[PDB]
Amino acid sequence: SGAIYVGNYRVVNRHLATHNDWANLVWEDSSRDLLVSSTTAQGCDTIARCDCQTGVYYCSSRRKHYPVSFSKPSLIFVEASEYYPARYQSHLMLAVGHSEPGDCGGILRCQHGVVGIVSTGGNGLVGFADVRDLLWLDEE
Ligand SMILES: COc1cc(Br)c(CC(=O)N2CCC[C@H](C(N)=O)C2)cc1OC
Ligand SMILES: [Zn+2]
Repeated sequence: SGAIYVGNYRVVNRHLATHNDWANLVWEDSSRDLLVSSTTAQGCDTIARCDCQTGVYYCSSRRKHYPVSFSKPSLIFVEASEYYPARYQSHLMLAVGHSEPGDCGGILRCQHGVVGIVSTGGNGLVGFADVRDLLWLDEE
């Protein structure tokens, strides 16, 4: 679990969105595994606006933040799951890293701010949903 809190927005994995998230929906995209809802209180996270390919992510199944090198946002095949069928997840970045169902939500960040959230994983893999192209998170 986990979310990004920027301005009056809450960014979560679409597959983990609550009823309150759907009832206060701003935007959602199943191909990216992202959903944004509105919040009453202002958040403290800042979004990175950069092309970093190195950063650090939080892994709840290890209670640890790990430094990682990650690929550029791309269209990557994701294995069937209890959440989406075999499909191309878009705007996804991969890294070698520990991951477990439970971990989606964790923030990946660089020196500039939040880069994205844990969305997929593998045997020694973890995938990240990029948010750096969502410029509207910084306003309104
Ligand atoms: C350790 O191997 C895995 C780690 C993880 Br985390 C996972 C879970 C995983 O990737 N997804 C499940 C939740 C929806 C997500 C999506 N964005 O489509 C895809 C599987 C794994 O293998 C089988
Ligand atoms: Zn950066």
